[PDB]
Amino acid sequence: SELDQLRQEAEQLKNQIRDARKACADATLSQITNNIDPVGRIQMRTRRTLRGHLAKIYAMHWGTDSRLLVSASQDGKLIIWDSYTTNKVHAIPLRSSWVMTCAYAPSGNYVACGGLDNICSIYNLKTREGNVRVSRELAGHTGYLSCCRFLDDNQIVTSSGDTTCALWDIETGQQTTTFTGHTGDVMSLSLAPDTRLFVSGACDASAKLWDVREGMCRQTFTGHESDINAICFFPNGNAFATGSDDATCRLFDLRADQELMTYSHDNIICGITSVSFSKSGRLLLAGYDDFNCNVWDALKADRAGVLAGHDNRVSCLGVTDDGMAVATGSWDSFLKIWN
Amino acid sequence: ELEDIMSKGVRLYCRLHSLYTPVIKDRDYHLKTYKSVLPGSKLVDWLLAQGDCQTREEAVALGVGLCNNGFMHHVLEKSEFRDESQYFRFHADEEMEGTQLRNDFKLVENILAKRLLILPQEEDYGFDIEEKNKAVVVKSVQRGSLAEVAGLQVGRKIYSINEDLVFLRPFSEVESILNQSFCSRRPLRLLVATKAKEIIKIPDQPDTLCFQIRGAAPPYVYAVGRGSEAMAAGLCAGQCILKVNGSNVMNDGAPEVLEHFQAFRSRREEALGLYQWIYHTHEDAQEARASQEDSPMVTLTVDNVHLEHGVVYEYVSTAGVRCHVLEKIVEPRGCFGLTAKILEAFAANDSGQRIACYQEFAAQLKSRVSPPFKQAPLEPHPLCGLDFCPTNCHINLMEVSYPKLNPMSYTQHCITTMAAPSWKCELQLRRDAIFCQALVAAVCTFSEQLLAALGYRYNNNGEYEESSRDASRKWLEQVAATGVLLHCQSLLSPATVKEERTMLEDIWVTLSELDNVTFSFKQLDENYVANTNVFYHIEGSRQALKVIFYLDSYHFSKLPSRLEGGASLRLHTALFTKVLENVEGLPSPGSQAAEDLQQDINAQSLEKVQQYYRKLRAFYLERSNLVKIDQLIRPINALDELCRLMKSFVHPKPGAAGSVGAGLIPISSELCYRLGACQMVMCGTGMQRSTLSVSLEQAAILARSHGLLPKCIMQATDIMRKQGPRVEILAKNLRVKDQMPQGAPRLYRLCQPP
Amino acid sequence: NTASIAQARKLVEQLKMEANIDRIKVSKAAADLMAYCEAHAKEDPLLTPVPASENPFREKKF
Repeated sequence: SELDQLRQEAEQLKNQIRDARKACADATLSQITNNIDPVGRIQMRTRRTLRGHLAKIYAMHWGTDSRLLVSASQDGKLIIWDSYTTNKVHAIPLRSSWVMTCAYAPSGNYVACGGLDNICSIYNLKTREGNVRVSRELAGHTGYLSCCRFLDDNQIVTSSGDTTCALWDIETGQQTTTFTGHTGDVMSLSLAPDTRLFVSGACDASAKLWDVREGMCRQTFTGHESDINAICFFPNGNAFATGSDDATCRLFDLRADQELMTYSHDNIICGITSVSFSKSGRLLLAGYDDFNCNVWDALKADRAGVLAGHDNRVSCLGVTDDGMAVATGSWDSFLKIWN
Repeated sequence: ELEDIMSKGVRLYCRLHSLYTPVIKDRDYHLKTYKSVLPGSKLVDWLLAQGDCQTREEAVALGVGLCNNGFMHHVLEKSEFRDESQYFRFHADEEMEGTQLRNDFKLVENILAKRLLILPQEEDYGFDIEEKNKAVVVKSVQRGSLAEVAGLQVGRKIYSINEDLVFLRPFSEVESILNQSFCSRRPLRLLVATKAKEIIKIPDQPDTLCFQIRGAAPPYVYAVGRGSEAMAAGLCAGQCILKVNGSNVMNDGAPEVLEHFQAFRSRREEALGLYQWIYHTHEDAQEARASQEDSPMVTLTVDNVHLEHGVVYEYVSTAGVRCHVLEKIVEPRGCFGLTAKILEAFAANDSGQRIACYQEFAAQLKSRVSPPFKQAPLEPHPLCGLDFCPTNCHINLMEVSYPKLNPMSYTQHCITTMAAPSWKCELQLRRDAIFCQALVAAVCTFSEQLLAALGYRYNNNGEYEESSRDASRKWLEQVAATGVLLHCQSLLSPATVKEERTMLEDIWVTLSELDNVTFSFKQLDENYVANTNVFYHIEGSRQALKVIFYLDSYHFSKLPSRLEGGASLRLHTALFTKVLENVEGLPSPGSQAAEDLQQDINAQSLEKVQQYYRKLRAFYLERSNLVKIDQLIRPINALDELCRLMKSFVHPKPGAAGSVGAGLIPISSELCYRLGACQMVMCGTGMQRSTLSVSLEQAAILARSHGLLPKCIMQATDIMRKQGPRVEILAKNLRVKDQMPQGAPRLYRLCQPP
Repeated sequence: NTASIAQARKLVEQLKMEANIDRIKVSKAAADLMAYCEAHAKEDPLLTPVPASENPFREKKF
């Protein structure tokens, strides 16, 4: 049968990819970085507590100026905070509730909300009237829109719940490219510092490194047993870490094409709802479901510290582009700015 | 008095914070502003104006009892309560605004689960557990057992067994709870960690298909054979199929899903395989019975229908003991089958211009259970079978467990949320539509409360160190002799919204016609239905109507002796309506008529409830006639105090009108919770106003009966409304124009963080 | 069935591209990541205790 013989050559391709990765497995990251000096204790304390949401916070995103941060409440308000003066710089009511993602453009001019209404709405900020208006309601997804990011003020990559992630252009309000390589509901994405490649992850434990210009999936990473909930790049763009519901963070490479290090403690059984890296990348910050945020040594896989400051689970975590502080927005309507 | 002061303190907090122009407004003392404070003179004057205490020494005695019982405190805390113009701040507002602080009412987990009612087999229940990764998962389930008939898969993290939260318990103690539950032979209700979308890799046997797949868009599992490899893989009945084998089939029919299997394309009409077919609903089971009277794997992802969204909180109680709460929102499993039975019963009564129409609607309701709840119809669609179901019907349960062989005191309180019964599209069809839309929610709330009672969980009187067993038993004989009372508080605004005004007129005539239905129980146990315990059967006419509840052997042996002989059981109704907002810009007579209609049906609900209270007094009088009176004097003065407050709310004397604000909504719920009543909460949409009333009534029941510390009553009623359940109802609806009521009182408003 | 044919064929070409790409060894990858952390170790105020007047969240006037 032709279908079964192409499936058999597909498993031939899978097995040759697997033994290629095992041939590339010359050592492990623990063996390479065993002799480095340990981090020890990361005693960051809550410096500010942004408290203005009436529901669960579901996403946050800093700005590239490392001062403003946008936050998406479950009830349907994007509050754009100053992390310095603890002041709501903007407050945006949304047309529908249950937004799971918000994105801050690197220029600072745009924010983007997305939820289970299958529409990524782009709100302009620096208008002449001063009011925040919805610029474009990017619609065309059928599933829930799960993680949106800005490449620049016209290109926005939106994961969705119909196993796709689409790159949209805003001025025409369309999909320039669609990325359909997943079988599960795509739960996260994270752009690289190169802003030309990004990893999206779904419920099928597959993290695809795509490529935004050519439009096809460059490579595919497995290793989890549950839904991958959050992905974040390393600060150089050469590696990325995923946090899934299997209580494991996994740092994969992009040039070694396989998993470099796992992060799990036996005390931790809770799923990871957010991950990000420090500015040096030495500290992998992971917001779990045990109401905490563990900061792991990303080269020795030791739990360097714990951040226990929330009454509900930590939906969104994020480090500034200057690496100064980490906003751990949680479901208890708090945004604690640890530093 | 001094022992009733906790009930009166929760009641006066609920009456002070639920009025429009607040008496607890922030006041400045010594050029230092104090937030959410109440002067003693204005509190005592408000008490004597309301009618709580008749004299000022009675009012200051109430106040000093409150300050010793922890409800309020002086803002400098150098003084006891006296009739002075000094400021006394409530502890709940002090903890919410954050003015040594320890948080008592916290949240311990958020869960998504599925209830699995398992009858006990001979050697054990049909499964055994283990501790894997510091939790409690199923070690194994025996094949063909009633556990896998219910749908227990290996490896699922189990949350509760018989409304006892085990995931915070040690493994030896949960194993002891299982074996004592088996040796006492309790039908095991349990909640396991079930995700929404399930990737089942079913085996494709080359001869016959061990499953039935019916439906149009999406298709669902119509049946699954007992002990099959389908049941071993995890395909339980009722699961709607979204994708098969990679191919998206949520828009595809049933042959487009069966054709992916190897045995169906070998033999099409005859590939069932002679199995013990369990089904999804009892109507599907009886229709199927009346009709019949290496390894190629198929990996398909299905949607787990009838899931239960819960949040477990915990708190230190009043008397020191740590206590746990599980709040679940549950779509009623017998919703569509119930309205289908009502529509075919109305067709049988009519049998002609609508009989074929009604049976076609019943066929449309048995055809699919996709959503599985009727969302608010966006389009003015033509007359379907769907718009006879209760729109956005949900059941909010708290199962609360606190320690006192392992002594625990479980309880289970049901509060039914629903959008008001609408007909957005002759008038007899309209009245039958709203009648069915109300009666389905009535039968579902009474079913949840009845199985909670027969499982020995219900306790309307938990104030009095009364265990749930005897409290549920006295509720059973109480509801048997007196009848069942449906308290359904409407939160809609007839003065503001035209469609809500006609909704309230329609539900008023619907309850004036629905109070002659009777719930006559019966025993008929059928094992090849997946999880349901009660099976309904609606017989009768439009005017008089009987609903027959078929129960299991345990839940019929625990039933009171009067209704076991097929005796009738009338349902009386009560419609306490109150607008959650005030009225700014006082309106025309065209809205004063709506306000007078709201007051009229609130008065009729008050007279029906005091009729039921007089009958309840007569029943307790005859029970005491044939220790008991000295134990029953304590609930009866509290409940007629609540009746006096209800009469003050409904019919105030001329001179002080409107000064109570919107305090009917907590106090009517307290009164019909002290009284044995099925408590539905309805509004126009189902999400925001209804979860405000649900959060307040639930925190009031925990602070009243189960001894939640009054420092945490506002903390509980806002944690449950922001970061608890009943946000998934907004998730699943998401296409309505509902917003939170802005001009709502401080109790029925979300507290901004300090 | 033709949709299954097209899905299976696009999976075939996708995995042959993912097999045709090249990959560096994990020792060189770990050396690159350790070199990046060792190069940016002083420029990270979450790892390194930055002074209170220097970080904008303790004592800086901004």
